[PDB]
Amino acid sequence: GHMNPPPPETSNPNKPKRQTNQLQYLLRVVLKTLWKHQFAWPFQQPVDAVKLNLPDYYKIIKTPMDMGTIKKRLENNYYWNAQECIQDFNTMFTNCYIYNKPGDDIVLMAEALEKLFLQKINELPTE
Ligand SMILES: Cc1cc(S(=O)(=O)Nc2ccc3c(c2)CN(C)C(=O)N3)ccc1F
Repeated sequence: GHMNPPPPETSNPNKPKRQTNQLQYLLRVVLKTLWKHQFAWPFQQPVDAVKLNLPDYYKIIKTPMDMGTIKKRLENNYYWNAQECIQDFNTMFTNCYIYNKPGDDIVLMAEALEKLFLQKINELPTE
């Protein structure tokens, strides 16, 4: 039958990780600002291709990422540096633009969240 893939890991004892003021800002300011946006909801958890009737999603998107995963990674101090976390946000946005049709509602939502994201990481503290 239909199935979702296992979600991205939010812990890995053998991964190198650190706490930095930039990673604290990425949770406290960036993630928590985007999370409260009226367009956040499709991005707050891994895509449930079964319940959302998107059977092609994991045929097209092979590096899934979502803000639920990013939130848990930040809370778990999973990252080595801010760049690793920013890369996860960028993967999430890129996947949306690859999978969905330009001008569709999901793309308008991603565009609005990405506009905010780009503003917020411009005020990333110097480490
Ligand atoms: C805004 C919106 C959402 C949904 S849905 O949430 O019910 N299904 C859904 C439909 C498409 C997507 C996603 C969810 C999530 N996602 C990250 C993505 O890239 N595409 C369907 C139509 C639609 F216009």
